[PDB]
Amino acid sequence: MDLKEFARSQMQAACQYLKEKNPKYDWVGFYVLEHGKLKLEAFVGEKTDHVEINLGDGLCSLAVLKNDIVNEYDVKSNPKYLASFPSTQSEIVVPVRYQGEPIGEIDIDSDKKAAFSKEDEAMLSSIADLMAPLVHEFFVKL
Amino acid sequence: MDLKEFARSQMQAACQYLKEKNPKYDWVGFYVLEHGKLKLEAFVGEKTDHVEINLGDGLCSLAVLKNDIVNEYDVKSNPKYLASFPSTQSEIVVPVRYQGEPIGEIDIDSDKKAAFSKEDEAMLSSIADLMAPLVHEFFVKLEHHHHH
Ligand SMILES: C[S@@](=O)CC[C@H](N)C(=O)O
Repeated sequence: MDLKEFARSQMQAACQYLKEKNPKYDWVGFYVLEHGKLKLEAFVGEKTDHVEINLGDGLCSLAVLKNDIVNEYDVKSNPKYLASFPSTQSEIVVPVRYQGEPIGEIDIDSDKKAAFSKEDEAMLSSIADLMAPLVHEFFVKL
Repeated sequence: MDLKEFARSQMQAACQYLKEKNPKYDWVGFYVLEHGKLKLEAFVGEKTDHVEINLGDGLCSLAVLKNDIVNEYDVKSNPKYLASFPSTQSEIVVPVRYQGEPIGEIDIDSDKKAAFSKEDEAMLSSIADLMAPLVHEFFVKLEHHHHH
């Protein structure tokens, strides 16, 4: 076995759990920072064209640059960003940290408007902390 | 908790990976310290009778009491310990630590003798460390009236 593949299977199980337990969560994935770029390493839902994201691009980049939650309750009334899927109406990006710094993120899309409450935020923050040591196996610094 | 149930599914997925990816690993479980006793919170394999374990003489206790890996190469030929399964010939218990202190463990049985090498030990220590926050969601400190 391998610690990277072990971490992948945990991150995959977490995506699966979050999707199955929350009716409104339509797509769930973990992006990790590798050589300055965000790379998708685990997900559940339909396939995304955006497997690698250069920074500056979107809610995904923004969560890492501000080092905080970005919760967009109406993706489609926000003329400064496009989701990856046409059905998506809200999206939340939660940072995963190592020694206080973002190394990755959990990214979730809902087909419903304003899907993510402040209670979702607190829970997802808690999950990000709990998964951090796992997600870190994928981090490759600049 | 929603988080406890999330943690339990992570631990469960970890036991499944451990058992599927390692041919000698026949039973995998996470025991967690809850009010000063070990409680099995996730496992893959055959049912065990040892769901709650008082701090005692077994390998499961030893890892927590010594705070170190306990690796029995030959269970049947150790007349001081009994396994949970008659097929077991080797067993390793790896402490799960949170802030330097043991809060639980990973217990693995093999039907083969001397199943657990130094490589296994080191990989399982790493695994235990990566899983610790999650196992910690089940951790509960023993608190008696006289403590405060
Ligand atoms: C795969 S999709 O959830 C990633 C792109 C993200 N919507 C963004 O706004 O950055």
